[PDB]
Amino acid sequence: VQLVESGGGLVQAGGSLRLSCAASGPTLSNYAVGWFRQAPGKEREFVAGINWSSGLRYKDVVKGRFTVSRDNVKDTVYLQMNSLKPEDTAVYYCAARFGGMLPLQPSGYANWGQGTQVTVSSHHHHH
Amino acid sequence: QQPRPFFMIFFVELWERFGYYGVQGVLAVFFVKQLGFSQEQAFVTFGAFAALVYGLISIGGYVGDHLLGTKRTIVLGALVLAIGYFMTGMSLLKPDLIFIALGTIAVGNGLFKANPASLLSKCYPPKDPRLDGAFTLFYMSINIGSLIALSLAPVIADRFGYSVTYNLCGAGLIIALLVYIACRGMVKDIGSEPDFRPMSFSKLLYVLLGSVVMIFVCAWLMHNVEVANLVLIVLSIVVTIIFFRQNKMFVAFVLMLEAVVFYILYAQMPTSLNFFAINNVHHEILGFSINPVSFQALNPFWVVLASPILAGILSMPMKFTLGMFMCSLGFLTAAAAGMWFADAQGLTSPWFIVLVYLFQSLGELFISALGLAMIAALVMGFILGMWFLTQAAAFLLGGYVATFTAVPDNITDPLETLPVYTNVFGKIGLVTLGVAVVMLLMVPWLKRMIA
Ligand SMILES: CCCCCCCCCCCCO[C@@H]1O[C@H](CO)[C@@H](O[C@H]2O[C@H](CO)[C@@H](O)[C@H](O)[C@H]2O)[C@H](O)[C@H]1O
Ligand SMILES: CCCCCCCCCCCC
Ligand SMILES: CCCCCCCCCC
Ligand SMILES: CCCCCCCC
Ligand SMILES: CCCCCC
Repeated sequence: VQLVESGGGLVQAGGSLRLSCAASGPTLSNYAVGWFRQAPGKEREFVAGINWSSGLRYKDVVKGRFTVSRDNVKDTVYLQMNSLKPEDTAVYYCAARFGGMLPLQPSGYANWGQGTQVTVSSHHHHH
Repeated sequence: QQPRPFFMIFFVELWERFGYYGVQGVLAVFFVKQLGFSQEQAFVTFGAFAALVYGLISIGGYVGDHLLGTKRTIVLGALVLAIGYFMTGMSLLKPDLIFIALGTIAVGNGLFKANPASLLSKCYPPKDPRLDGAFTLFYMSINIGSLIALSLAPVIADRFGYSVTYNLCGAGLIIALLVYIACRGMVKDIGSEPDFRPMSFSKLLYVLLGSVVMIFVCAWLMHNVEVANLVLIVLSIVVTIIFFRQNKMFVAFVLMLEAVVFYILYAQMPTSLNFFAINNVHHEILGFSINPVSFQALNPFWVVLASPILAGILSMPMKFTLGMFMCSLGFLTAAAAGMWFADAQGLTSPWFIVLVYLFQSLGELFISALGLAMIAALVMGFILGMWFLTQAAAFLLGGYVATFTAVPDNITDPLETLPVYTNVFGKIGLVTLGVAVVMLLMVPWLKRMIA
C-alpha cells in the first residue's frame, strides 16, 4: 500500500542504473507493478511493468534497453535501465495495481511510491 | 421479538457462513496465484468444488432427520468443517493436501447445511405468524456472514497470507460450535426424533465411514474434472430417464431447468465476474482503494438491504420469470459497461459492477430463495436427489462457461481482455433473456398446472 523506491541517481549517457520497489504491509506478489516517469514539463508516462504472473509490458522507446523483473522471495520489483540516454531524465515512480493488468495511465494504479530522480548526462570523456 | 433459540441459530449460521465464504471469495485467486493454475484450470476446478458443496447438501438432511438427530448432526458437521478449514490452512505447508481439504469442506457442508433451518422450524408452534419473518432474518444471517467474509478475507489474505485466512475460517467455525454448546439449554426439547434417543454408534460409524469415503471421492473428482463431467452427465441422463418413466411433476421439471440456468449464472460471481473486476474495473470507489476480489461482497450486500423490502412487498412462475429477467439484465449491463463506457485504458467504473450485482441479487431473491419451498408445494426424495444433482450440474456447467473468459497469465493490457468479457457477458445476457421470454410464455399454462 506504500511503496519505497530506491536506486535513482546521476549517470552518463550509455550507462546503467537499477531502480527497485518494495511494499510495506501487503505482499507485492499479488500486484502488477508499473514504472512511470515524469520529465520536466510533461505528464507521468508508463515506462515498463510486470504483472502478478510474470507478464511484461513496455513503452516502445525503452524496449531493448530496460528490463523489469521480480524477486518474489525478497518481495521486490526491479527496473534495470541500460544504454541510458539524456531523454531518459525524469522522476521515476513505481505504482501497484492488484492483479494481472498493467494499464497505461496513472489512474489505473492505487498505490504510489514517492518518486526517484534519474538524470542522464551527455557527459563523455575527452578525446 | 423471537424465541431465544432463534438468536442462537442466527449466530451459528452467521459464523458457519463466514467460514465458508472466506474460502469461496479467495479460492479462484488462490488456485491461480498459489498453485499456479491457469485461469481455465482454476475456473473448472472451482466449478467442481462448488458442484460437490451443493450436491452433497442432500445427505445432511437425511442424516439429521433419521440417523443421528438434527442437533448431533449440527455438531458433527461443524467439527468436520472446522477440520477442513484447518486442513486448507495446512495445505500451504503441504500443497498435496489441498483437494482432500476441499473435499472435507464439501462433505462437512453437506452434513451441516440443512440442519439449522430444520432446527429453526422447530422453534415455533406450527402456525406461528412469525415464521416468515424468522426465515427472512435467517437468510439475512447467512448474508451478513457472507458479506463480512467476502469483504475481509481477500484483504486478510493479501496482508497476512492464506494460512491465516483459512485458520480464521476454521476459528469462525470453532466459535459457531462454542456458541451452540453454550446455548445448548435453549434447544433441549427441540430436535428431530433421533435427537431424543441415545445415539446409535452403529449409525455414527456408518456416517463417519461414508464421510471419509466421500472426502476421498470428492478429492479425486476435483483433481480430475474431466471424469466428474461424465459422472454427472450419465447420472443426469439416467435420472432423467427414470423421472420421465415415472403433471405437477412436469412443472417441477421445467422449474428445475430454469433453476439450472440461474445457477450457471450465479456461478460466475467467484470466477469470471471476479476476474472481470480484477482486470477491467477501477479499484476505487467513493475515493477509497479496495481489493477488487472484495467486489464479490456486493452480492450479500444487496441481499441484506433488499430482503426486508422485498419481504414487505403472478405467484410462483412469474416470480421465477422476474428473477430470470433480472439476471439477464445483470449480464447485459456488464457487457454494455465494457462495450461503451470504458476509459481509453480499458477500465470501467465500479458503479457498473455495483449495478450488475444489484440485478443478480434481485434475481437470487426471486428464484433461489423461493424455489424448493414451492417445489415442495408441487410434490419426493427422488425429486430432492434429482434437484441437488441438477444444481451440482449447473455449477460444473458454470465453471465451463467461465472458461470462455479465461485470460493467459502473460496478458497485461486491459484492452485485450475487455472484448473477451464483453462478448461472453453479452451472449450470456442474450441467452438468458431468451430463456426468460420462454418462461414468460409458459407462465399461464404452468400456473394452471399448479391448480
Ligand atoms: C465493495 C466492497 C468493499 C469491501 C470493503 C473493504 C473492507 C475494508 C478493508 C479493511 C480496512 C481497510 O484496510 C485496507 O484499506 C485500504 C484502503 O482502504 C484498502 O486497499 C489496500 O489493500 C488492498 C488489499 O490489502 C489493496 O488491493 C489496495 O490496493 C491497497 O491500497 C484495503 O481495502 C484494506 O487493505
Ligand atoms: C457424544 C458421544 C461422543 C461419541 C464419539 C465417538 C467417536 C467414535 C470414533 C470412531 C472412529 C472411526
Ligand atoms: C509430501 C506431501 C504430502 C502431503 C500430505 C498431507 C497429509 C496431511 C494429513 C493431515
Ligand atoms: C451432541 C453430540 C454430537 C456427537 C457427534 C460427535 C462425533 C465425533
Ligand atoms: C444441460 C445442458 C448440457 C450442455 C452440455 C454441453
